[PDB]
Amino acid sequence: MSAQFLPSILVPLVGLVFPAVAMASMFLYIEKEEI
Amino acid sequence: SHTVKIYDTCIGCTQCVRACPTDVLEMVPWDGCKANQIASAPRTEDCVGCKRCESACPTDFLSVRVYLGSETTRSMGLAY
Amino acid sequence: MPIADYQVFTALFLALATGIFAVRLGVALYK
Amino acid sequence: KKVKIVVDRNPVATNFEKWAKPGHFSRTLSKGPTTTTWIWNLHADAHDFDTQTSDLEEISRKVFSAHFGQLGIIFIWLSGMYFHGARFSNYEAWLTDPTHIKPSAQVVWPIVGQEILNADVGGGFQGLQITSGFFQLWRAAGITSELQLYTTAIGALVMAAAMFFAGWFHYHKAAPKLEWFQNVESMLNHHLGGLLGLGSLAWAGHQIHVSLPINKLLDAGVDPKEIPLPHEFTLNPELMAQLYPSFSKGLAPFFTLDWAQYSDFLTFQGGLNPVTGGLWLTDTVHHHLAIAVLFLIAGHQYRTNWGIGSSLKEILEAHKGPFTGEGHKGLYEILTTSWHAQLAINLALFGSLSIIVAHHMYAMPPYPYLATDYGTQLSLFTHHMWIGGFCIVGAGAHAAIFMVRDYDPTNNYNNLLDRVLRHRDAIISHLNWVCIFLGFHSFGLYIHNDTMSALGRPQDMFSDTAIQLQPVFAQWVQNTHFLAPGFTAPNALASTSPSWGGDVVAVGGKVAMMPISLGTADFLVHHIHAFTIHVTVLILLKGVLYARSSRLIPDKANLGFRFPCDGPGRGGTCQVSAWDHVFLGLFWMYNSISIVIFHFSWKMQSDVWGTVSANGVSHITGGNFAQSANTINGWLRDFLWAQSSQVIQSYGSALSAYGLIFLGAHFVWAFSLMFLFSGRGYWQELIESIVWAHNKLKVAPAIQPRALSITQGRAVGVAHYLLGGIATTWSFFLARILAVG
Amino acid sequence: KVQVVQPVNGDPFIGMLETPVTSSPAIAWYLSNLPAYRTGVSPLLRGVEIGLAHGYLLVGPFIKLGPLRDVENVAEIVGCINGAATVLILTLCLAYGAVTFQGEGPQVGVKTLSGRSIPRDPLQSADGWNKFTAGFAVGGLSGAAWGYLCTQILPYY
Amino acid sequence: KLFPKFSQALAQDPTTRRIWFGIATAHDFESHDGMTEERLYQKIFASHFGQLAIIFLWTSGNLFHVAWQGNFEQ
Amino acid sequence: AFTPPTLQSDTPSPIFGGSTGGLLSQAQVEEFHVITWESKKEQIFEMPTGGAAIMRQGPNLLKLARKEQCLALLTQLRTKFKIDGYIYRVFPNGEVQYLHPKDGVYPEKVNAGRSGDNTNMRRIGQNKEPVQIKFSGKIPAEF
Amino acid sequence: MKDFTTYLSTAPVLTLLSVTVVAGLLIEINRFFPDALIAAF
Amino acid sequence: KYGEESRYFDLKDLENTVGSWDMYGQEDKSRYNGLQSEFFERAANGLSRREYILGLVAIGGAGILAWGGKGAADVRLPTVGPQQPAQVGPRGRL
Ligand code: CLA
Ligand code: CLA
Ligand code: CLA
Ligand code: CLA
Ligand SMILES: CCCCCCCCCCCCCCCC(=O)OC[C@H](COP(=O)(O)OC[C@@H](O)CO)OC(=O)CCCCCCCCCCCCCCC
Ligand code: SF4
Ligand code: SF4
Repeated sequence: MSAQFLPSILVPLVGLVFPAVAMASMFLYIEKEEI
Repeated sequence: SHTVKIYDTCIGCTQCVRACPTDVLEMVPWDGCKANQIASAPRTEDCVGCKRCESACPTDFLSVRVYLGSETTRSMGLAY
Repeated sequence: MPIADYQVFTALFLALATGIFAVRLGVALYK
Repeated sequence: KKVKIVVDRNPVATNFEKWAKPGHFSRTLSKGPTTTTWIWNLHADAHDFDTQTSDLEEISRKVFSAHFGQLGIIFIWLSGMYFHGARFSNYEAWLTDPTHIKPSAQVVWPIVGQEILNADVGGGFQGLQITSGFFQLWRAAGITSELQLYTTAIGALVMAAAMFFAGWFHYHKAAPKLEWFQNVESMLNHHLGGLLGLGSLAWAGHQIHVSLPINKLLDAGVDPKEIPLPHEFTLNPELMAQLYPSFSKGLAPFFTLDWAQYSDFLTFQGGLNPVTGGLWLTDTVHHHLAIAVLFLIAGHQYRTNWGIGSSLKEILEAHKGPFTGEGHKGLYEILTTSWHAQLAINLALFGSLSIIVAHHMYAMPPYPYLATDYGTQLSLFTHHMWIGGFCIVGAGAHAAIFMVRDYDPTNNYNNLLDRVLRHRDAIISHLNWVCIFLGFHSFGLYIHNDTMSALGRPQDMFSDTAIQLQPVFAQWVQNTHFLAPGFTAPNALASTSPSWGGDVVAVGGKVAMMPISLGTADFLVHHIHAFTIHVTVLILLKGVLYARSSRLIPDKANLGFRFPCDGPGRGGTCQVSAWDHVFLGLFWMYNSISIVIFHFSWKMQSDVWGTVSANGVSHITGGNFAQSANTINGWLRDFLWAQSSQVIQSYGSALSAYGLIFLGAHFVWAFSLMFLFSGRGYWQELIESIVWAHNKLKVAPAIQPRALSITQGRAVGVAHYLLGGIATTWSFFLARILAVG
Repeated sequence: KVQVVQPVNGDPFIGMLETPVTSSPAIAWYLSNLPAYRTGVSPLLRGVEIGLAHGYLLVGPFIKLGPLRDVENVAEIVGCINGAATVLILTLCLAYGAVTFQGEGPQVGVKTLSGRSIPRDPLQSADGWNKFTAGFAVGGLSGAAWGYLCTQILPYY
Repeated sequence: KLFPKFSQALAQDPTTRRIWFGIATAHDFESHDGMTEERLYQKIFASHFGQLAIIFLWTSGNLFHVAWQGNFEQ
Repeated sequence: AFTPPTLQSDTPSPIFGGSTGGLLSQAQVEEFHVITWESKKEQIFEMPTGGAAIMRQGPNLLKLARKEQCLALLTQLRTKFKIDGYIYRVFPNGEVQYLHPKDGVYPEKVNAGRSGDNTNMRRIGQNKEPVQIKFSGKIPAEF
Repeated sequence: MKDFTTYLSTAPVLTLLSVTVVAGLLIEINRFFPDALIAAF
Repeated sequence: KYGEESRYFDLKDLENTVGSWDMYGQEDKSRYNGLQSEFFERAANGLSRREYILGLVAIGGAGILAWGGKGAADVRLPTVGPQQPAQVGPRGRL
């Protein structure tokens, strides 16, 4: 496939960075007291 | 905080009041039944929703109804 | 003729723009 | 004061007046069957004597008579077993060839092609292969002939009639008073020595004068029809001396304290008999004599009508320490006035004993030609395991019942029960944590192995080849037992069981017993067993400890022991009673026992049972347990899928019945799901529509049909779930073992 | 005649009991001398100590059980793994601090077992948790770094 | 404790249920606080547009993955 | 002529050895309840939190978490020892609010002078249809 | 005697006796007329 | 609480009647050495702000991407390594 390096960067981004960021943001938002 | 309602079909048997485990209902004077008393729910904030009052009502249909609504620290029966 | 790397990069950029439009629609729906 | 026989004359009249009035025992069942719920309530409270009356004397009398009736039923069952073994069996032929003829004691009639179930067991006989082990028991007892079995069956019928008469006599003629039942000291003294001790001594006597000579001749090789009759050995010291020379001296050595002379028939060898594959009958005789003496001595500790003896109340009240405040005070009053507490203790120890029996019986086969009978071994082990599990769950249920009805705070102040009830939160929280830790470190290991195997990384698994989890403690104990003879047991010629190690004991070309090596798979399965047992204990203990009150419901005791809930308030109180805790504990017990029996079956088929061909041992499954039991996929494929081919291919043969039940059980189990995932409202409304249809045609019944109560729905669901699962395992086990054993 | 189990601070209507496991003199001293129970010590220093200990004890597991445990470069890979774990539990501490401390309220006072009034732990504050979280990062990363050095040094190992 | 922006009653729940029910009742626009018929229809219309865009993106992703790492030509 | 009786802090508590089912951290930041009764003798009773306590001869005070626990204890005292008690609600700030015997007369007995709160003058089936009150944060029972 | 006959007339006793009689009749029908796949008259 | 006898309730000392005790806390400012404490508080100077401390966590996110694009290949991960031959399939397929 063209640009074999792309999956090695996108898979961890969508499975590790994006989920951690999304969970942290959701946790901080669902307990804001004043949204 | 559940919604407790009393209807004119009540006969004033006072069974629902005795069956309440959180003291939510009480008997007040009335003139629509032979007992000359009607049930009331002045402290609905303390109602947990056990529906014990409905299991004791002998009228058909029930004269006392509990509609579960927004849950609070008291309605959920939480001691922690 | 397999797709080249530049094509993948262009597709990813267009997807980024589409995602921006999607987040804008989501924000509008939240309001 | 003073233990005596106190009885009331003619308390209940004998007539059929109450037989025509169903529901006479209950006061709430007097308004008649207005709805169908009355019919179910009639059976759900038939044996709940605590509700039928408030007098403890009447309850005790009812329990005594019920016990007599149960004894009569058991005697009828025993009589049927002996009669079938004497008229519809091949026991006589099996005696001449116990290694090739398969025991059979049931014959079916030819009605709708079912005669195919009459298998060719052997000895010119056709019937159903039995796995109860009655043939081995009878052989160990020296039955030899079928006339003796018929005589035993008739005697059992007479005993059943005597038991029923005893129950009727003690309930309608001479009913014991309450003070008679509360004689725990006298009851224990009689049950220890007069029952267990005397029974063991009598059995030892029979074994000495009947089992030893007949079995010795059978083992040496003599036709069963040529062996002398039991009375010819019991009343003739000359022949018995010909078989056992120590008998030429009579009873003189016993009274002169020169017991060594009796070493020929009172040995302490060990291991198993190489001819029959079972324990040495002389060793069993010595064991029974020793335990009989021990029990007889133990039956003299409690005080009765004389000064000598100990007092249960005095001993209990004297055991108090700094960590338990008052101690065991009040326990005597609880165990002498509450039948449920005694039932709980007895059921717990009784079930534990049944489990111990299953273990000791497969480890050390006590009957001749029993170890080589793989079907009988597996059947006995599984049956006793299930009985033990059920009894334990019942023990928890009755403990909760006592805590709900017979508990009295004024009598249990600062004692063991009160202190336990005052810190139930800590107990439950710690048990919950240990259950979670065990579940993780036990099941997650299997999941990790599955993931590694699927990812192509077998070197990262928890196996004997990669990360090893050797059970060093179990292996050490096993080797210690193997080295016990001549060291920590000088008078022992061999170990208790060949499983500890040593040579292979094979009978008739089949392995009767051999060392059982423990590896990583054994470690994993043992931790799985510990985890399941802990979860079951957590459920039962939580129900017993919170049966009275809880933070959610402070007056749970007022609602009773068996109630569906406390409404949808507080988020939901569904299944909050103790009965519901027992309902869930039943499922967890089923899961635990199922895993236990699966482990036993696979381990014996892969590392014990097999054939000897002068070149090694050819196990049934080839030893795939040590390399596949570390993953769930291995259990599903190498055990469930591989061993199920025997039951799914039994159609058209004698084992076809096992193939039918195997499916039928699968149905019942699934049927249970209907009652487990549903509610009462849906069925009540559906019944309303059906009732309208009936009313439209003037065929509506007066006994208003009602949906099963919430508690009844749960009971039906759990009963069907366990029946289906247990029957499925039963059919699978029996078909597999009867086709490859 | 001695009763080693007493109600918590003599009050028998509080969901707690005093046992030789909770009220033991040595156990109480050791538990009270931990960095978490230091009302008078700066939260940053306590966080540094906690992070150092946790980061150091967190290398071992991956060293002897990681996917690359059978390779000479296992120590480095594990040092990085512990650093990642420390950073993860770091963001966990930050999220907990941002959610827990976001408002103020006239809370009830705090006293000792004897009845001596003491101020609330500064760690239970918006700025107190932030300082504690920052110290945990420096200490946690340092502990993981020291874990790799110990592998290279330590003549026995 | 005010995440269920569409349900003021759920926001007052001090238990974890507030979060649970806060996600299971997000699409029940008719039961949200201060909801009218016009706003309900407009929200549904916009949600339909979002769903259509999601379907188009899914199809585009399938095509892109087949053309990038597949063997369609072979 | 009834006035809510004030809560005396000098009332001794029943003899109890302690338990893990007592007050937690909710009573420090939310609220708790107090039940005070009068006993004619020192006797053993069952506590709603588990275990057995001994009520002294005279005034007794017991602090619990939920109001249901206090009411359950009161029910036990009324149906077992024929003892009448009073329940109060205490907040962390220090406010005491009278509860259960609101007007000195038990709720099961009519007192003539109470509030007839939540009492509809219709039948259960005479409520408004759910479609007639759509787009309104109210149930048919509140009309 | 009246009470005994009344007990024998109860729903469970009558149900078991009726089921036993029906099962016995069917078993004997299949014993004397076996393998009746169709109604050959 | 004024628990001088059997009274565990006190409105004037309601703080002690709700079990609000530290149990193990102890205030003491004499422990960590001044020279070592200064070093650590100095190292974690500006890292006490939510935005700045999150930045340190963001570095971990960059390391994750760095591992996939470089770290995974340097540890010779099987997924980033090569492949050997292949199979045909059940029938005449590929
Ligand atoms: C819904 C369609 C869809 C789906 C299910 C997938 C799924 C996948 N993609 Mg892909 N992708 C898509 C669309 C999709 N893609 C489109 C339209 C493009 C063109 C720009 C790409 C370009 C792309 C590349 C370059 C790569 C992947 C890769 C992957 C694989 C790993 C995911 C990853 O980390 O990459 C990240 C994916 C992206 C950065 C772009 C995807 C954006 C889509 C459209 C978001 C859709 C969100 C959805 C509609 C809303 C659902 C809600 C949900 C988020 C909770 C994975 C199997 C990687 C791979 O090949 O693995 C070996 C890889 O390197 N995709
Ligand atoms: C013909 C003899 C006879 C007669 C006329 C009576 C008559 C009476 N008995 Mg009695 N009893 C008898 C024998 C008799 N009994 C025997 C032998 C025992 C010892 C077990 C008892 C023990 C006994 C007790 C403990 C009690 C009575 C009671 C009673 C009175 C009402 C209960 C009743 O009978 O309901 C009807 C009972 C039945 C119709 C049968 C009961 C169910 C049987 C035993 C089940 C057998 C199991 C069977 C194998 C099926 C299980 C498996 C199956 C699923 C295949 C009644 C006047 C009760 C009483 O006094 O009322 C307060 C009382 O509690 N009896
Ligand atoms: C040496 C005296 C003796 C013996 C042998 C027994 C034996 C037995 N008792 Mg018993 N008991 C005794 C003394 C004795 N008891 C005394 C002194 C008291 C008063 C404190 C009691 C009070 C008592 C109660 C309350 C109960 C028993 C029960 C039982 C049976 C338990 C069933 C079992 O698992 O055993 C195995 C079963 C057998 C071995 C069946 C064979 C039965 C033979 C005939 C033994 C009969 C022994 C008997 C005492 C002989 C005297 C009776 C005579 C007047 C005809 C069992 C047969 C329980 C029971 O099931 O009720 C029947 C039960 O509920 N006992
Ligand atoms: C010595 C053993 C023993 C004894 C004497 C008792 C005695 C008692 N139990 Mg108990 N129990 C036991 C063991 C025992 N139990 C065990 C082992 C368990 C675990 C399963 C339980 C769990 C249990 C519960 C949960 C409850 C009791 C209850 C009771 C009381 C009322 C029983 C009753 O009349 O209900 C009626 C009896 C029946 C309806 C018999 C039905 C038999 C089952 C449902 C059918 C099973 C099928 C069978 C295996 C055959 C299948 C073939 C089929 C296809 C035909 C009673 C005093 C009840 C109670 O309220 O206590 C006060 C209560 O709810 N028990
Ligand atoms: C693997 C062992 C299998 C058992 C599981 C152990 C886990 C259970 C842990 C729960 C502990 C709860 C504490 C209760 C606290 C408690 O009960 O109060 C303390 C208790 C009370 O004793 P008293 O002084 O009151 O004694 C007066 C008594 O007569 C009245 O109870 O004394 C004990 O210490 C009991 C021992 C508990 C510890 C049991 C462990 C025993 C070790 C056995 C080791 C076996 C293997 C090694 C052999 C070589
Ligand atoms: S639902 Fe329960 S708490 Fe509410 S009024 Fe009825 S009985 Fe009282
Ligand atoms: S139970 Fe029903 S009839 Fe009786 S007082 Fe209450 S509402 Fe009226």
